[PDB]
Amino acid sequence: MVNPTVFFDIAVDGEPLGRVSFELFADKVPKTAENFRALSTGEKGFGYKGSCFHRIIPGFMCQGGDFTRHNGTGGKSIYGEKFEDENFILKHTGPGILSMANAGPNTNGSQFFICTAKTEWLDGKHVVFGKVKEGMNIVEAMERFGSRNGKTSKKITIADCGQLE
Repeated sequence: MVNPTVFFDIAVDGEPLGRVSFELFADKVPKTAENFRALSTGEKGFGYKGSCFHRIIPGFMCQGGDFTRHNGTGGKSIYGEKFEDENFILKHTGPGILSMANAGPNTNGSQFFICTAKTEWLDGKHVVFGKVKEGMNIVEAMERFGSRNGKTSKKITIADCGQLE
């Protein structure tokens, strides 16, 4: 079979780091993947090519993007507040793993966190539905510009994103 893939042009203060995609196992997590996909693809109806990153922990994991009604013109998980617990067929077995961190329990939303290291401490604490497709070098660069707490000096944002296949 074949799963959908989407890229995410990671920028740093205006300077694009390069290319960073993730292989979303829509086959195992279509309900969760369809979300990040429908958005990145734009089929969602509007999406949001930009987002913002201000929580990168070099040693545990990073952050994705959130938007609803904190700054304005927010959105959602292309299905209301969020969905329900789907499954964990893909347990964090190493770095470059994608998941959801919108809240945890029945809250896949779209607040993933680039797993920069097998997060076993979580143990089925979320829902995994992706994995660094290509350009891992980019994920390694960000870890260098991250603080051991969350915040960071540089501003990481998404310039462009869409389906690859």
